[PDB]
Amino acid sequence: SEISRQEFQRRRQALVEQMQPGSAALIFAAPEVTRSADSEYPYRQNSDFWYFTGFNEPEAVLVLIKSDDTHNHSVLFNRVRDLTAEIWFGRRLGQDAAPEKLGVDRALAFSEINQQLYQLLNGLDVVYHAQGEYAYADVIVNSALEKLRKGSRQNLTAPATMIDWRPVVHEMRLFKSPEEIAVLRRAGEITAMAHTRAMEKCRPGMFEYHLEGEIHHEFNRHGARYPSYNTIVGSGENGCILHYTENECEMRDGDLVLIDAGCEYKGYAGDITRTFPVNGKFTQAQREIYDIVLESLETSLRLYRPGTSILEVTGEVVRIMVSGLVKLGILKGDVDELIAQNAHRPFFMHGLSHWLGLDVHDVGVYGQDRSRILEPGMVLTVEPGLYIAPDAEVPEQYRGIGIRIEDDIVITETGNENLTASVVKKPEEIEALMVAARKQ
Amino acid sequence: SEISRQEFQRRRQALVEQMQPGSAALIFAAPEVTRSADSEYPYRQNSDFWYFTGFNEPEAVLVLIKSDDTHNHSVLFNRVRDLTAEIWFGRRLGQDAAPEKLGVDRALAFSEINQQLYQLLNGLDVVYHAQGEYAYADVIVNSALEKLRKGSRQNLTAPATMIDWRPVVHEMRLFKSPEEIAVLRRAGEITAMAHTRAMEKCRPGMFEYHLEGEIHHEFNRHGARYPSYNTIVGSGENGCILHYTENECEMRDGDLVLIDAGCEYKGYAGDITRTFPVNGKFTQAQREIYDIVLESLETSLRLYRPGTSILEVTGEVVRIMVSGLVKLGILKGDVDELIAQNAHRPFFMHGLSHWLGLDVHDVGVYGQDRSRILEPGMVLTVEPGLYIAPDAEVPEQYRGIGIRIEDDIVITETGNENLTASVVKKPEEIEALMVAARKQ
Amino acid sequence: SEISRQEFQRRRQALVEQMQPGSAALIFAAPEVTRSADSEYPYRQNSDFWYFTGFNEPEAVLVLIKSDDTHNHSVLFNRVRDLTAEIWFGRRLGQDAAPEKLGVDRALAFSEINQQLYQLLNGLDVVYHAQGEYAYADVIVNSALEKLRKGSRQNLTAPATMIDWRPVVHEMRLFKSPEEIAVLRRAGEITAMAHTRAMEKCRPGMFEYHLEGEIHHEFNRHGARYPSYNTIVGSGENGCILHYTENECEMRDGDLVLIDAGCEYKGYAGDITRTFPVNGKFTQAQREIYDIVLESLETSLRLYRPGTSILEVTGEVVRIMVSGLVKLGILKGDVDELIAQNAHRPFFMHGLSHWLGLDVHDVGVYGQDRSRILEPGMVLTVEPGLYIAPDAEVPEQYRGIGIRIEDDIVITETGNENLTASVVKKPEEIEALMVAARKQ
Amino acid sequence: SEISRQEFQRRRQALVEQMQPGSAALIFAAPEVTRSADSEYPYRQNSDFWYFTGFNEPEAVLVLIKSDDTHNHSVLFNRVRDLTAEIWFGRRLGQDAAPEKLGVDRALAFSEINQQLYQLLNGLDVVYHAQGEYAYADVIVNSALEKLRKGSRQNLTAPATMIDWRPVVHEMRLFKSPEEIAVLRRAGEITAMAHTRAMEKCRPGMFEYHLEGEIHHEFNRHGARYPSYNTIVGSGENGCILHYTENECEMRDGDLVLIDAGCEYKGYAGDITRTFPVNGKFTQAQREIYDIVLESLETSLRLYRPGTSILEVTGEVVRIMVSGLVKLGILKGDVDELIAQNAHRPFFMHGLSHWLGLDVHDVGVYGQDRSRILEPGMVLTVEPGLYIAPDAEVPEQYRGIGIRIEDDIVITETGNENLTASVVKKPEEIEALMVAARKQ
Ligand SMILES: CC(C)C[C@H](N)C(=O)O
Ligand SMILES: CC(C)C[C@H](N)C(=O)O
Ligand SMILES: CC(C)C[C@H](N)C(=O)O
Ligand SMILES: CC(C)C[C@H](N)C(=O)O
Ligand SMILES: [Mg+2]
Ligand SMILES: [Mg+2]
Ligand SMILES: [Mg+2]
Ligand SMILES: [Mg+2]
Ligand SMILES: [Zn+2]
Ligand SMILES: [Zn+2]
Ligand SMILES: [Zn+2]
Ligand SMILES: [Zn+2]
Ligand SMILES: [Zn+2]
Ligand SMILES: [Zn+2]
Ligand SMILES: [Zn+2]
Ligand SMILES: [Zn+2]
Ligand SMILES: [Zn+2]
Ligand SMILES: [Zn+2]
Ligand SMILES: [Zn+2]
Ligand SMILES: [Zn+2]
Ligand SMILES: [Zn+2]
Ligand SMILES: [Zn+2]
Ligand SMILES: [Zn+2]
Ligand SMILES: [Zn+2]
Repeated sequence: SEISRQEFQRRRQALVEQMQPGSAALIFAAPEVTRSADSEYPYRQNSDFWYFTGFNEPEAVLVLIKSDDTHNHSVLFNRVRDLTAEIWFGRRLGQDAAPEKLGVDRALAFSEINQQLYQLLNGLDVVYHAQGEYAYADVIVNSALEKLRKGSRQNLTAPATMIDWRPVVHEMRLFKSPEEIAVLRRAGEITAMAHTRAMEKCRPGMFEYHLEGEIHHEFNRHGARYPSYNTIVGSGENGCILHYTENECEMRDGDLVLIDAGCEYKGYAGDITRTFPVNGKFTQAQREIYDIVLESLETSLRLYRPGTSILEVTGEVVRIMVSGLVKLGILKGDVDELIAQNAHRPFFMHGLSHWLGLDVHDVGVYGQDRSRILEPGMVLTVEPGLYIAPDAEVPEQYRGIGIRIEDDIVITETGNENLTASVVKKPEEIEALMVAARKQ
Repeated sequence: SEISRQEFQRRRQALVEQMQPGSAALIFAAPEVTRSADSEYPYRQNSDFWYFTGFNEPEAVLVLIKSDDTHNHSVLFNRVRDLTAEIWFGRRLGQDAAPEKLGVDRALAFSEINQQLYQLLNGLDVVYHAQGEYAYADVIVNSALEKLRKGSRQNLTAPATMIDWRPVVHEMRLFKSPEEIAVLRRAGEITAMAHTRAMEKCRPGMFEYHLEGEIHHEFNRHGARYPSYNTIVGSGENGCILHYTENECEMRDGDLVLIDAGCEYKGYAGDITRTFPVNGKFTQAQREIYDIVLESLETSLRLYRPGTSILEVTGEVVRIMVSGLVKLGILKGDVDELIAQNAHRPFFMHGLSHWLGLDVHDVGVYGQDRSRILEPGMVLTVEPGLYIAPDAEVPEQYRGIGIRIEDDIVITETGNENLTASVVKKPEEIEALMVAARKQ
Repeated sequence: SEISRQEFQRRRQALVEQMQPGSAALIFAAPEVTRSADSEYPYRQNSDFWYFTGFNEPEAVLVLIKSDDTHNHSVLFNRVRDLTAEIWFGRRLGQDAAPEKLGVDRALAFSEINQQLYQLLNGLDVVYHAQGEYAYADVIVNSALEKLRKGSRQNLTAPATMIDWRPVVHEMRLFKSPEEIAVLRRAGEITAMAHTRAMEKCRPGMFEYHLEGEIHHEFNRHGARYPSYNTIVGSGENGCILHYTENECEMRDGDLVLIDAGCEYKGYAGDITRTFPVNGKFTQAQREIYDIVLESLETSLRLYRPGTSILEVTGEVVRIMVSGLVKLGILKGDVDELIAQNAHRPFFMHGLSHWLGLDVHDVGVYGQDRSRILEPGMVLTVEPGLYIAPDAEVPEQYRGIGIRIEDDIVITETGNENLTASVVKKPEEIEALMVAARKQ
Repeated sequence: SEISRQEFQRRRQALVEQMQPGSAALIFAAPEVTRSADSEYPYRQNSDFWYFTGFNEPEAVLVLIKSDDTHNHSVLFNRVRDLTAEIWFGRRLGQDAAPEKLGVDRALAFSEINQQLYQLLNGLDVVYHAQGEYAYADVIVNSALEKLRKGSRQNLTAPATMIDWRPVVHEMRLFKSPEEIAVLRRAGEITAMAHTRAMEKCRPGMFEYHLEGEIHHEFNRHGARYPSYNTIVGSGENGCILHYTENECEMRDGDLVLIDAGCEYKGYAGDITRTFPVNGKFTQAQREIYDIVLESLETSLRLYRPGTSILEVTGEVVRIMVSGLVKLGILKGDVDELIAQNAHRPFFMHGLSHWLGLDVHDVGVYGQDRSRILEPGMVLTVEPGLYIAPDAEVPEQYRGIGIRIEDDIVITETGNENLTASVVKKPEEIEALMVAARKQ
């Protein structure tokens, strides 16, 4: 699955549709990012820039100019072609090929942006710019506007109104098209295959990072070169750290291992968590906590649909959690009082769900306490967890248990589609998978 | 292999030894680095900060204060412990454990650095600071010095002399200790095992990124989680791009594939290039170019020793290259004239060797044209290559061939030790390796 | 004459009237400005900040918040009272007295602006801010908006629309109220008295700066402590430099002296130029050039009225100039051709008129080539000049003559009122004034 | 009196003398400074830049390069000549005339400083730069050093040592040459004449600013166009504010007026305070406080000499003050206890003396509590004062009295020379001066 040329074109037109007439929108590319000295991290394009272009180079700027309700055009600034630079660091699109390749009307050299940008903004009323996103972008934009402000004698006028396009653009990104959903569907399968493989490879005495290695290899073999976030492999007490990425410990028989890992496929994030026994067999104490987290997830998967919210479903999860913890003697008291006191918070201290897309924690307005009414096309995670600290004042057997189980879903007309159910989460199915792998 | 507590202590003392009395050296940690939105790249500590500490957290500053030739102390600024932040993002050393853990005299909270740093610099004559390395560091240091400058009435005085410690520290890093050499020796083995595996896995119809996946998995399984640089897998014409990292093409029977890849093991870079046939059998035209690059490497490995230089060995390589290219009809004319005209430069447009250490292109002064006399303990690469452009005006059979063969060496008392010879480079040995793997 | 409390209130309401509902306007005070080391120049408030407040302190910010068409309020941030700081540097209004003194609803400490400003902007749709005016203001505003942008979990939202208020506010300042006109009327009288005195004091052998001293003393004695711009006293060839402020030369019998000087009275600029003979008697050559400049001025004073423009009146001046210069043999050819070739430009290289108000070169849109149709309440200068370079290829007697004659006017319903005609400009009246003074 | 070409040359050589070999010193000019919109304050050159050049333009940089103990040269960067810019804003030295005019070896265009400065610093070991003095200077210097640091392949090397020259240069400025002393002697006379005139002009019902006007006129008529600091005219309770510059009040019969005012003559500051009765006759209560301040001054003038300090003389002043205040019942108790408790500090809350030169509060190290041993050539003020607050709990008659009497002195071989004694300070002489003037 991929995003078509036509889709990128549709998105640009959808942005232009919302823009005032006599305006320009400026969308800047991500800078290259140093890892150490002269070596740089693998390039990751700005998600919003990528959303409108599918162009994976730095030093680029998309300019969408709306003259009126029927008349608009696009200008790309991008790196010029350079034989020496390209022999050394890799091929560049350049200006000639860009209009056709990316469906823009005009392409200019990024090295001329200071000489040309003010001319494109001259006489407009409004400029859409994400102020503070990148310092290099702010310098370029402020410099253009100052030229215009101070160029009265040259008959130049700056637009007096600057609008942040991020709210508009993030609202667009919040609702996935069919093409985006097909891509996220594949990201979900790829990620699921990685998680299955980790379960099948796990043995006592392997290190946490070994499962990371298996996962990343599986991502790569399906064409997802990079993870969407730094992989989490927390065995034992490390499972109680939500974004544990050290992955440095020997995995011990008797411990659980929590894997939070997701591929990046055509820019889109998969995001799965599976927790399972290092030795392939859950203990009673492990099952007792796992079953609460699993019921929370399964109930949420049943409930999520148009017209509810993350807040409303979270309320049900809290009830399931508080009830289960009371039955185990981890909480003491009346269930409804304990709920009213948020007595679950020492053990479940994060949200049930986040938006998912070009960013793993995706853009889009949640509303107060994530109360926004869900509609079809929204994509989100469902990730209940219980994390009992090594030093929690609870029965000894539950201490140092961290369990999270996470699926990715898209809201549909009648409910939701689960993108990540091809990896098992029922404990008996986990155990069968691991037994079968140990034979073979 | 690892770097000991004692070694980090020795390095600090070696820096202090060279410092003026009545001075302080400020070594700042790398910032965290955004990959996209709220997600960050895997943390990579500043190499120089790491060199003196082995401490892998951001928001940290090592302060070495020399009062006189016998009297000095160390202060660390680092992140305070925070239960919520650590539950979320991971464990922190904190102040209590730091003196013992890292062998410093005193540890303070980074959040108090603006309140405390000027007090440590008050009344000193000299401050060693790497100005321009990081903007956050410059703000902190300039702010401290301004307080002192303007604090005459509070009996404060700023040091008037600021010295860049990078030349001193990079000169130290240029000469590897026995411990560092043992670590780089292991990085070389790990990297070699990855390259062998790539050769054994390569088949026509696999993508360039699949060999990347195999390599990264092999790095990871030996405890080297990350590469030291972005892996290069250039098959066909992509082999003519020196830092080709797109790795996006289907590998075709008949093409060569050039793999430049290195692990990062305890901070230290492995760095190997092997070029080989995708189908396991070199053609005549491929052998003809390969043999020139291989003779260049083998001759350089024989020559490199104390008392020569990269420049001097490069001169021999150029002769080998120009002679081979004339025999193939790629160059025409007198060998010595062609050498004097640098007629090899369209086909070999980079240096034979770079320093290797905590950075893959390591710090340390090369001298003009890399003429510095080599001494024992210097670690460097040997990487001749020939890159014939798809459109070069040469016999058709050589067009679009990129070949590089690279080993990592340490200069010894009598010559050099090759750290990467455990992966094959003789063409018949490459072919036997790939045949054996294809059976199975 | 002064500006009333009620007037400042009317201006604020007039700004609020034009603002969108659910918006705030931020108007920042001028910074203190170093002259050398720890000494600062006399404080000059930002003209726009002054326009809305009449408040003459630094570290202050006026915030006008419009909730809707009937509901708005004002918040001032200003310096807190401080006995030690005030004993040392002077009295401060503080917070208690400010509401009553300046007619604002609320006053807060400037030292708390970062803790309070984001709370005032929370949930608004629009912020009016003069971006780039002052760096300290930009830091404060950007910092407030980032808090809001990133404060989703604390139920904070930034206004997405930022509008430059300078066009709106400068359009207001372009039209003077009756109160402003009475103040500028007094500034014109004060400035005129200074110019008369300079003419009466001038003798050969006095320095250019001596007339500056006389002028500044006269400004001061009527309560205008500072000039509105740096005083120009160009005798001889120095009269050909438009903003000659060195004022360092001995004034020589036989030379003319050009004085461009204006007081600052209650913030408003007077702006007069008178050129006259150092020895009290114009030569023939001096009269010949002077009469052209004087006819230009007198004709412009007759012409300026509602419905014409600076451009249209300039056209008449150019004709008068080109004709006069042709009669003297300074220009050669057909008058209408010479006009079409702008042949006057080597001798008259500036505009006839600029807006006048809180700035000597006042704010307000001119239109292309100063073609804006004049309306009642506009205040402007009328300043024709002829400047014949020492090395101009013209008859010897005209070389090194610089003459400018400038009056300040307000456009009325039927024409204009001259604010500066109480100082003489007819040459015979100049000569009589100087003769009478010499007796003284 | 003036500073000779030879003197500026001597100063430069004296700086070069102290510089390390293989070094360059960079001394930058002051920026132009906005007063409001497009109008700028009268230009004031950086004191240190002026000290070495006598050059009064912005956008200039003096570069002194020391190759070794006998070999050095000077390069000036300055504004290029421009007919249009000079016709508009005034004449420029340019490059051709600069070597001869300012005694430098070479002059280059400031517009080429980024292309040329790094070439001048290439291969040096040390750069002397006043870091943080001006932001534009820091940008230029850091930019030059980064080019060198990163220009290894172009055989460029940055100096690794940066030294602040301000301590060295301010130590030089602390000791005035005979030429400087003659200039300050004239500044003292000019300032004295202004103060005498203010006393002679003062009448009840005149405003504080009227005396300011008289003073500034007198400065100007002797060729000192500007004051060295903003003039202080505090009548009544305004005399209790140390840097009262509002000068806005009507001067009332019965009140004292305190005038702190100084000219700037050839860059050098005069600095005098005289306090006197508005009506020409001191009351008993006024005399009682005045006599304490006058004895303090007269005793200090007797005491100041080589080998004492400001601290040591201040101790005597404190004794005189505490004793006088006890006799008046303003302080109660034992004199020596009151001294030990610093009981004078509510009434005398500033230092007796500051260095005087190119800045009114001149550069140079004071030592702890101004304990530095005085040597010949040091120039300083002597300014005791007593300031009794309107609300001080003291006998009613002393409330709201501010008195300061200040002279400027140079330390000589045997004592001091008073530069400002040509204006009267004995009360009977003040009264006679004012009576004589009233007849006017
Ligand atoms: C940043 C958030 C949108 C997601 C995060 N997992 C939370 O629940 O708090
Ligand atoms: C940056 C250099 C030290 C290394 C690079 N491979 C070259 O030879 O040019
Ligand atoms: C800056 C302008 C408004 C005024 C200037 N005197 C000119 O005519 O060019
Ligand atoms: C700034 C100081 C050197 C001078 C000031 N008058 C004081 O005595 O405190
Ligand atoms: Mg346990
Ligand atoms: Mg071929
Ligand atoms: Mg003449
Ligand atoms: Mg009284
Ligand atoms: Zn069009
Ligand atoms: Zn997360
Ligand atoms: Zn997850
Ligand atoms: Zn998630
Ligand atoms: Zn010690
Ligand atoms: Zn490389
Ligand atoms: Zn390599
Ligand atoms: Zn290499
Ligand atoms: Zn209200
Ligand atoms: Zn002007
Ligand atoms: Zn004027
Ligand atoms: Zn004017
Ligand atoms: Zn020389
Ligand atoms: Zn002072
Ligand atoms: Zn003074
Ligand atoms: Zn003083």
